[PDB]
Amino acid sequence: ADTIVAVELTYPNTDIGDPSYPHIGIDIKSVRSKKTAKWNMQNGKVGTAHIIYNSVDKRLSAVVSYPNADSATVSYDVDLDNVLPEWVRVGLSASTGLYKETNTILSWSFTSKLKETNALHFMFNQFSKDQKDLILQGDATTGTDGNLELTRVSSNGSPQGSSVGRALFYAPVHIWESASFEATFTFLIKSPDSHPADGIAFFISNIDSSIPSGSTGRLLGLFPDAN
Amino acid sequence: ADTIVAVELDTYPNTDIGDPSYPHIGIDIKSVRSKKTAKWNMQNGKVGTAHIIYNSVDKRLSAVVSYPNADSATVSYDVDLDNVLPEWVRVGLSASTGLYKETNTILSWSFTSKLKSETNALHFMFNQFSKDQKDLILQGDATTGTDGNLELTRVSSNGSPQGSSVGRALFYAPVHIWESSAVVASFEATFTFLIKSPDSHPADGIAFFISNIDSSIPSGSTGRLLGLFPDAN
Ligand SMILES: Cn1cc(CO[C@H]2O[C@H](CO)[C@@H](O)[C@H](O)[C@@H]2O)nn1
Ligand SMILES: [Ca+2]
Ligand SMILES: [Ca+2]
Ligand SMILES: [Mn+2]
Ligand SMILES: [Mn+2]
Repeated sequence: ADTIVAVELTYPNTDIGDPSYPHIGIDIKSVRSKKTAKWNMQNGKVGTAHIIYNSVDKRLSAVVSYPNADSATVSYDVDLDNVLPEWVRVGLSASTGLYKETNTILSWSFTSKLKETNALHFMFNQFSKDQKDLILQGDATTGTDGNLELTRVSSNGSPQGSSVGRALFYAPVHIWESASFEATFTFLIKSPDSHPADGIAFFISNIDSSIPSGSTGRLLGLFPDAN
Repeated sequence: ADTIVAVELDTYPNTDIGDPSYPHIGIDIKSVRSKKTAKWNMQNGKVGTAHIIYNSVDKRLSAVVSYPNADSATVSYDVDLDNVLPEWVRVGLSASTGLYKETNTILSWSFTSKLKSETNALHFMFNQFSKDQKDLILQGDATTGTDGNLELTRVSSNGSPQGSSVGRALFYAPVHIWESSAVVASFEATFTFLIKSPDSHPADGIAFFISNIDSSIPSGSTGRLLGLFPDAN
């Protein structure tokens, strides 16, 4: 199977370890986050996510926030060095199940540095209908109002259940030789209920990664099961 | 045929096809016959630096080649990439040898593109090349890793260059160079190179190029063709 490392953001699946509230988390080869923190989600408002990892501290951190609101942050010690392969791909993933929400990405940026220093950086502030430097998987689409819609949305912007989609940057990224990065994304999660599902995530995986069979809902397009 | 826009650093004068009587720098728009050239005082065995810039405002392509202490050689040309190239392209480096040869070693390479349609950007920096550089598409005789360098054309087990060779390296991801409702980018490329020919006669040159995403070495583009063009039209 695939090797995944992710920062996840919406629906509590307590039977699989989640806490009773919306949670922010760090996933290392399992959907059962190694660490989490309370995320006071705001339906229909634009959020920001910041992820950073430095090879010095060997620590992955994430912060999510809304204008004039307190942010949530989670940190976790881990040597990517021993978890992921040398080359990887970076992407955004999201899903819905019985419940849903829009999983709109308004922007996405990324920087990798491997110190003769080698680097990669990309900035997406608008998304085009034919974004060739993105690899869309599943239900993801680009174009609508220049946004990236990870899961299925209707003509009127109404979301749909049982949907899963990812978007991976076309070029592979070198993250280790024996190595820092930063990621940022702006999102819009919106639901007509008051129990959105299932969340969004930034992830790093093997270059050939793809959505696992059946990974909608709680599995967030990332994991084949819940172990 | 592929669509190419390139900046060449030509060590071999091919008089019968427009090369001036000396090593030179040139800008190539869909043909190996440069729209504009400038004399280049190539210094054999010395590390050079090439800088290529393009801005949407001027819509002017420029290039400067240099070495330490010596004076630079520069060339410019006005062109609308929105008119010449497809909207998504791939960027790369290409080189070749023919009856005469030279090493075409790349020590470093970086690229930056900006598209204010506010901006979408792409930047890459290669200060060393690994033996299995997955973010690069190698074509032809091109290899990476040896000395942490990129060798565009074939080099023998003892630091010697082979003739009739050709190779290219392309960045894996496609690059958006024009939107239509946004004439940018807006790009800049830099590479560092080492061309040495144990012969008093080096050939054929190195080039930075932009092409259709599926571009590939045209069969027979050795020598004067620099790995870019299929003929000399
Ligand atoms: C005990 N229990 C069972 C369910 C069924 O939930 C569906 O809807 C959820 C939110 O869409 C998904 O997390 C889940 O994977 C599944 O698809 N909810 N609570
Ligand atoms: Ca959950
Ligand atoms: Ca020539
Ligand atoms: Mn969770
Ligand atoms: Mn020439």
